[PDB]
Amino acid sequence: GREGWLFGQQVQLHYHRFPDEQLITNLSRWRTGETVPSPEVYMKLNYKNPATISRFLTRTGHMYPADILPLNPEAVVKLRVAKAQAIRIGLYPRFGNPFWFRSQKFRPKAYQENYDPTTYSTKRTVEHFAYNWVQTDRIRRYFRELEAVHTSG
Amino acid sequence: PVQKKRQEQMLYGVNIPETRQMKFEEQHPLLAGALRKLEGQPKGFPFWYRKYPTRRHAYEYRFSIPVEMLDGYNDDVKKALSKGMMSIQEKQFAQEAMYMERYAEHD
Amino acid sequence: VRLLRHESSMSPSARAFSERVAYHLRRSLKACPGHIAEHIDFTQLIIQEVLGSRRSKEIYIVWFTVDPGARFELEPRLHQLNHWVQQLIIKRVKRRPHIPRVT
Amino acid sequence: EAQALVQRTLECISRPVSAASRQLSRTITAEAVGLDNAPGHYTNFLEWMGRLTET
Amino acid sequence: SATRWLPFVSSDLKDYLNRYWAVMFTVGARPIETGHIRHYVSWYCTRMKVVLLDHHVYVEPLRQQLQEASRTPELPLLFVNKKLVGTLRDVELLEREKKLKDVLHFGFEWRVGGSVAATNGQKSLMGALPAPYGDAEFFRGRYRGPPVARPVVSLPTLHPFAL
Amino acid sequence: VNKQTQKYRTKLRYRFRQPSVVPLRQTLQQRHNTILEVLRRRR
Amino acid sequence: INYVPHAQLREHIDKELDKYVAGKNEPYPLNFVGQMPFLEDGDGNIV
Amino acid sequence: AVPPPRVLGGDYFKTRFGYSLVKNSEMTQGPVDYSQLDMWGEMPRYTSDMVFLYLVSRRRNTYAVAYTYEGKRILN
Amino acid sequence: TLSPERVALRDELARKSRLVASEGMRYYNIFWVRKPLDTMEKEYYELKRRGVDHGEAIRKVLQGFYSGLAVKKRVAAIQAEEAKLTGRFITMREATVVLGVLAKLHKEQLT
Amino acid sequence: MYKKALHSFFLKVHPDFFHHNRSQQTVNESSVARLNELLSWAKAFKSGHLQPPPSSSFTLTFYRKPDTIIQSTFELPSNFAPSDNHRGTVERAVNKFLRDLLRRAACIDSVTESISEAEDATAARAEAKPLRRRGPKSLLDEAVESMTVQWSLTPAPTLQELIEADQILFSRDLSPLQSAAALSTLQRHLGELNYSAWESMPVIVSNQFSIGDLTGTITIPWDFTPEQFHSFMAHNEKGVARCREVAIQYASTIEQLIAELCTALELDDILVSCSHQDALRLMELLHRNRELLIQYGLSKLTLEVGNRHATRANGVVIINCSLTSEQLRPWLKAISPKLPLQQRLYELSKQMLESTLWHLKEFRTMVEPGGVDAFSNDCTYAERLQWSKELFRIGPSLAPWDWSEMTFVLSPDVDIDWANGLLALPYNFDGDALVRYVEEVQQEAKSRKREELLAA
Amino acid sequence: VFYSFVLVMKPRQRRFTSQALREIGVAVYSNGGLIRSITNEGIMRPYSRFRDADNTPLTYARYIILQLDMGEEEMGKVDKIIREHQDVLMALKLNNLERPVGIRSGNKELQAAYFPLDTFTRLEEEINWSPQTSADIYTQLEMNWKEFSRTRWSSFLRN
Repeated sequence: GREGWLFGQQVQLHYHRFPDEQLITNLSRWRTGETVPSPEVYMKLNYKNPATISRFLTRTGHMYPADILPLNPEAVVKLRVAKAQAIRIGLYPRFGNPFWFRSQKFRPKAYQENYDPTTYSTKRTVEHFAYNWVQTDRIRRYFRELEAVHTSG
Repeated sequence: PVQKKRQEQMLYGVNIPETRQMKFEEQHPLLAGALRKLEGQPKGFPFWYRKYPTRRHAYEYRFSIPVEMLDGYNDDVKKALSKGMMSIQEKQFAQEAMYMERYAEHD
Repeated sequence: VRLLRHESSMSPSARAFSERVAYHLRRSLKACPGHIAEHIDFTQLIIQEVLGSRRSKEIYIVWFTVDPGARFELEPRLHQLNHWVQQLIIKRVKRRPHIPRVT
Repeated sequence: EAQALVQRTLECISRPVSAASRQLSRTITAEAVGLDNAPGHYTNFLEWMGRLTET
Repeated sequence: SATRWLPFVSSDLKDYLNRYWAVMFTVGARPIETGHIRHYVSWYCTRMKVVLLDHHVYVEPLRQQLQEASRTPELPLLFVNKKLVGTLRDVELLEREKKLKDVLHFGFEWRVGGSVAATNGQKSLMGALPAPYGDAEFFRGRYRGPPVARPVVSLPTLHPFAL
Repeated sequence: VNKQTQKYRTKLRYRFRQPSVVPLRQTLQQRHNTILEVLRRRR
Repeated sequence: INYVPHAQLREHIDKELDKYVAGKNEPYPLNFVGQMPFLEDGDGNIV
Repeated sequence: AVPPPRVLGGDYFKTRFGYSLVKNSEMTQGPVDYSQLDMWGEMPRYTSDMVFLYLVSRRRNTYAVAYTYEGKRILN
Repeated sequence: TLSPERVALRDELARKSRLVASEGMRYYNIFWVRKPLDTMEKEYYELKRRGVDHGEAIRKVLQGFYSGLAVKKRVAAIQAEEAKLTGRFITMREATVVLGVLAKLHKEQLT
Repeated sequence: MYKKALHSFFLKVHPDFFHHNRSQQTVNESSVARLNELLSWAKAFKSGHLQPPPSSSFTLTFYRKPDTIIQSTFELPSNFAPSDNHRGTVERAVNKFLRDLLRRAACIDSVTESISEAEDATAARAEAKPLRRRGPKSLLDEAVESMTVQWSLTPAPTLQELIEADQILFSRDLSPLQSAAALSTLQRHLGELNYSAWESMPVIVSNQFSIGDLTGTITIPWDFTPEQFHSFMAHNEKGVARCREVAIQYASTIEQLIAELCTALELDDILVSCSHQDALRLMELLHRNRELLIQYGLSKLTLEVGNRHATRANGVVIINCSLTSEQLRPWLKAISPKLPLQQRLYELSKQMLESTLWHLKEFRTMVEPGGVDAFSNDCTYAERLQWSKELFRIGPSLAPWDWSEMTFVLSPDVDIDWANGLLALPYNFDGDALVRYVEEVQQEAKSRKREELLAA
Repeated sequence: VFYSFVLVMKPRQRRFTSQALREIGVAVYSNGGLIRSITNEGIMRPYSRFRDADNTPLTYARYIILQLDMGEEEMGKVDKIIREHQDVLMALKLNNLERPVGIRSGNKELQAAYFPLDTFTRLEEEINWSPQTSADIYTQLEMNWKEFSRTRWSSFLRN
């Protein structure tokens, strides 16, 4: 059938968590030089970023207490003017928080009722090599095209 | 701070230390530093620097920029830095420098 | 506790104070600190009455849930609101005989 | 077993053998008194206190 | 007074330990286990700093550093005098062994052998002296103590978090 | 200050207040435990 | 900085109003908020 | 605690519940541009045939109203 | 630790190489990156010996880094092509994926 | 003091600058390895534990660039011993050897080597008559830190990173466990004997002892003692140098023609799917026929090289490698009306690819899943774009739950595994039905929790 | 940027919105001012429905970013022209562009330690970042991105 798909597709052992991560870890380990505020937050605390406003607000859209959410003293002023300027032109609702669940770091599972901190130390690197049924037919088609290119070529 | 504001109004580069990094630049580098680095029209050393030792000597333009610095730009940049675009504090400092030209003993 | 005290047993100032506590509690129960409000399921919360002592040294807010199995989901968070209820009594309620202990 | 035997021969020649330092090691640990890197001074005290108990 | 009030926040664990005497790092999804440590610390009149890790700016720096000081990924954790006390299984053990007073007040744990929880009246030695040649079990007619009673069936507990 | 700042100042004063920590319930608990030890130990 | 002169004002306004049209062989840019707005046709009627 | 059981196919998933994952309308469209995100993305997803029952409780009264998806009052 | 001018140099080179390798080349299975990073570091030091510029030296070492990554990509592609054409050689990832899929086919035979 | 001197020395004779000559590079690698081990046991001698050196007197050879072969001998005194009296004179010997390497390099001043000679003469006078005394680093302590923090060689790659590198091959005709015995015990505890300049060579296992059948690889059969491999690489090192050189020259001569064809025909990339020896003839044929392609309408299109004359629907065309000049003109006249169709299909495929990549990265940022795979199945780009936009639409609705254990994957049939990490969805799935399913799982979990709390 | 405006306008026909923007631009130019930029952001659905002159709630609205360099009195004139327009439902005046927010009310030591030209010389999109903007996009402009991004689709065209 096709021959470019065989030389284009590469067999992977694990795919990735997201396909850039090992390059990022290698360049970060070299960038630190070890032998083997945030720069984009204050730039995005404005009226045109409804998510960065909502990541410091509660579920009803109001302010958290200072002991619960402590912040930089200029970041709270940027947040308090960004919320008002986004509310004024209708880019933010006067009541509510449409990006609240996007910002919560501690989320429970779908089959759980609360978040437990024992899930943080999972580190499941697929020790038993679970192969999905959608990957097995791809592997079989790859090796069938490998045999097809071995028979003719 | 009320003396540092008048020192910033009077003298040119009192904010900039020998490290050439401001106090606002060291905490906000993406906002204070330049985003693009252009290899083009390097102005070089100022040979007209004797005329302007203080910011009260050049109040004809915005931010106490002399007219020798505005040579290669188009008329829109020179119009945006004109007297009509000055703020209220810059106009009051120009009124102060008008008498400072008249009654100062030294520069 | 075994019984509940009747409104005829307490003082009339205690009944008026408990009515004010009931009004300001049922009014602004959504106006709690948001780090406790994110876990309280307000669909099951029912505040039926407020009882008090004769000089309002303690207040007893009587509550229950629609489903009883959700009670243990609403039990601890409601006990994180005692200072908020005390500040609500200091702010909203005038003519308070004592700043009460919330139970 | 041989070095355990030379430990009991040295203490039986001097005095009658008293089994009290083994019980004192259980109720008094090493880090409570402050002797973690001195096992020789720890065992010298345990038989000093152990023979002081039997009086 | 001389400086405006500012909420303290830092990306390092040891900046919290060098500042406060007793620090606790909790989560909002675990309200029972933080409430028992609040009861124990406030019983001994100790100033305590509770850090709710939900809605924090340095979550992943702090969740990594709490995994290095305590090998378990259990929250909340009590930190007294730049040391690790631990979770509820470690705090309730010091309360049971009567060691939680000197841990919270003076920053040290008693290394004294023997338990003071099982006492009869006042505390004395009452047989803590070393016996000659051992043989505490080969005396069959030894004094066994008062008769101890045990429940037939377990009574229903009032709450699942009553303890 | 005006009316708004004065109301916000007294609201922050009542909200963030340092109470007097007088160890009274622990004193009564120690007294209760001592009375229990006396009543158990001596009839 | 590319300033808009007085002579090229109406043409720039007509070019900016033709940014979001129905028929286009090019991908539409995102807004200042980071959200694709509603496409329209000529005469400004919303699709 | 324990994970829910596994679903292997949609044809009996349509019979296990009152809905189906695979849509049978076959909507053929070519919108190469980026899709428009909703204003309230994290909300209950209200379909068109859902009646909103409002129960307002008071001390001496309790009121029950039923509205449509568009705000039309069904019954008094 | 690290020298601070070398810290800023490695920050600039890592930020500029991350966009070349990920968004530019679309190359995620890159092997032995420390030798291209150290050779562009030492090329920057060789250009700083003569003292040409700062930005132009970064441009030249990024061009050399791009050439090295492209040459390594073509070498890996040539070796993979000659390994697939002959049909006699098989890499270790294909070996463990074969021994995994036959194990799962035997678990299907168990069912 | 000696920081500028050793900085210029390691700038001159480092093997990373010598890429035109590979033999000079590997001799410089051997020389810096010997110098590193020499300074290592010298620091060990000053530290307190004295070990016999691997070489007492030897000539070290470096290569220089003219912008020139520098050979220097290291000699030891004949009365050498591991005693305390000989720990002082050995520092002056390595200081004389390092300054003798620095003098012939012509990178230092005469004044500083006179200073080092004066320091060594003062130490030789002070060891005889005993004195007393009650700080800047010497040549040795500056040299070891200039080696470690700036001018270190890159370390040898491990076998684990060589597994995913596609550099470890094997012929399966021996056995699986013959390859396992040839890898596991012969690369873990025997990789230390392997050379660092050897590490650029990919490794096959096969039947025979040879130095390459593929381009730039080497093979090694069934289980070997490491001295057999050491004598193997010492027997035919010229062949394994020439194979690497001809592989690098082959790749560079491919890519210069690739770059000139990309810049001349205004296209992005050339794809190959055949033997490169067959692709080079087509590449030089199109290089000689370069202006005729500008005369035709073949531009801004990425080119694939296959065996059958065909054109793919995503915009790429496929050209056969076996092609002559007199057949090239009817081939260009055959596919001439189909070229703007391929151009519009190519630009639409690029737009759909960047759109689905943007939607997949927004789904990764909003929901934070265990991993998304839309490129597994052979589908059209409309199905992948529709699946990515449908996942992006239900992104905020799946936000209260973490999906870092489960994998979102494109499938011809929906497979929802919760014991494993699999969520397989078709291209046309109703997202609100999936939200209703996850909400049903949530309400059944909260009902289980309520009945468990009410039962006790 | 000296002044910026976010005009919320009624989604009328193209000629009416073009006449409104033309009158705004000729009021800017007639007072001796310069337009840095004017960008249309299309029709979006805001979270709050603004009312027009005849008190009808509008579900849709057009957003227009307008960056100008005008003197203070002339900016007051143009602002009173813009805010009293029949098509403009709402328009916020960005006056925190030369000095960043948090300097005047923040730390007193960090008040005269900033440079106004750093924010004056750049546009409004370089001060207030959109969600799509990041530092990688700004580093891609100087890295000779034309010769690097030509091989980014070499893996997806074969599958």
